[PDB]
Amino acid sequence: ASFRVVLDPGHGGIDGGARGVTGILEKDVTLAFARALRDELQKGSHTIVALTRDSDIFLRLSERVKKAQEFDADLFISIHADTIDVHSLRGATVYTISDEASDAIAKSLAESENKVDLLDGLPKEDILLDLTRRETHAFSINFANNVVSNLSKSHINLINNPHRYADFQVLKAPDVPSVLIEIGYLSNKEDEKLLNNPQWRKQMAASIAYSIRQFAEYRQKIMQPL
Amino acid sequence: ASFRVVLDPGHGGIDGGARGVTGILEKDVTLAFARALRDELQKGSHTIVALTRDSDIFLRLSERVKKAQEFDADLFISIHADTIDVHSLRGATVYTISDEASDAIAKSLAESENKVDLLDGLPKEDILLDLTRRETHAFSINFANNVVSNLSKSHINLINNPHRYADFQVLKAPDVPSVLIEIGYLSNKEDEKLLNNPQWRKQMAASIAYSIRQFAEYRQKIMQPL
Ligand SMILES: [Zn+2]
Ligand SMILES: [Zn+2]
Repeated sequence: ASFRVVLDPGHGGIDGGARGVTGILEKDVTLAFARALRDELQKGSHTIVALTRDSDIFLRLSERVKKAQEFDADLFISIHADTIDVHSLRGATVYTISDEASDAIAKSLAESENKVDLLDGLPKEDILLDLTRRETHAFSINFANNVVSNLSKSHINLINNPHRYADFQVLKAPDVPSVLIEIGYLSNKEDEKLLNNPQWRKQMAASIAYSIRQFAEYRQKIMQPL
Repeated sequence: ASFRVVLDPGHGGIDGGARGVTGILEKDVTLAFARALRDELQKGSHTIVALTRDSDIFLRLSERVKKAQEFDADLFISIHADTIDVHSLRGATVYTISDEASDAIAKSLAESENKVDLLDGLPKEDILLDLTRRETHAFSINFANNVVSNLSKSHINLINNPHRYADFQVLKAPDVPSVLIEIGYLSNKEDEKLLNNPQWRKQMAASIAYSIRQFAEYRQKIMQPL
């Protein structure tokens, strides 16, 4: 069966996201990275990919989640390259959702990343469900773990404690495993140099694509009892 | 939190299980292995272990499952060293439950292993539930995968296609992740030599204990939304 993946290039349109010292914008880096990851996935077999946006447009976080659900996604990956409070912090990071943040950096990052909805100048927006949520979370965690493992094997630099968590609204799908990947932090000058290198970006995308293939193979082993 | 594991030494009492050429009995090997795995787990931190039997007694498969549930187990491992139809087949194997067998060897093995209940000479014995079952199965699969991965890293010999599946009644807990591990096959002369070596058994138990620790760390990352 074809495994279904939705990629969400963070920011877009009026929301440029973080800005590097060279002028490079997060919204452009995330779209370029998403396109590279799509390409890597499409080189493989049995993965069908869609992007929340494949152009420079603004989308509310809830609309990104809705697109993943409308696609019947098996996995949702939101792609970012943010500024964080400490400029010395650098390296790939994977975040999953949690009410309680793993640490102060993660907490502050989610607070800021959730607020971008307001940039359009418009206002802010069951047991069976809770069980589904728990199952989804197990999958999100599994994927995050695998991504970190394979990035490490590929000698791609990871931040200390590279699996973190906080209350990211873009990760709220109750029924689609979801992670947010910081490919690097535009607040760090060394990460900015990696982020603007398309060959480095391709190498990271290739590692994530491998992780996705492994996750697909795992998911397809699981029973369907309904 | 203390991760809760129930180990099930296959067979027991009137059911000797498979018999090696040296006279060694499966029921004795599985109890010895379970005790070694208990010891390895108890050397670690944060694992609480119980055995379905810690003596030479016969237990129906349903009673083994009930004991896992009564203990509020987070993981159930049934330990075996069976005879299979092809004597040239050897190596550690992990089985998970499925209505449809992975292959003819797995199918025949489950048929035979389910029939042991009859050795006492007595007769043979919901959406929310189905969802719980699906979640449990994801965990069973995850653990099986990790066990195979770590056995390989430890240079412990694995059978070809070392993750298999069939309709094993001892793996029927809807709410406890469950696997059946063949530590080797007493139908194979080389496996018999490994099986009777307590140092080799200890090395395999140590690898499984490591896999359990990794599984515990994973399980404890997952949300509790109820
Ligand atoms: Zn961002
Ligand atoms: Zn057996």
